[PDB]
Amino acid sequence: LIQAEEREVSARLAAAETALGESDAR
Amino acid sequence: ATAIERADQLAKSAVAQEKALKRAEERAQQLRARLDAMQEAQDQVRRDHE
Repeated sequence: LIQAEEREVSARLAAAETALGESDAR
Repeated sequence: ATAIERADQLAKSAVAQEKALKRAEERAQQLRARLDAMQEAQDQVRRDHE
């Protein structure tokens, strides 16, 4: 179980970090 | 300056599009690498355990 969520939480960054740049373009 | 003005802003918007084009296309391409890697990284195990 505790193994399970960690991937999503870590991936959240990889998911989240996307939002960083493309918005910043404009 | 209606015509040429908006035309230039469309030009620049296009430019923004192409930078997006890169980032996405080669982000997919770069992900392909580890996409491959994990396969054979399991595969030598798959071959030798049996």
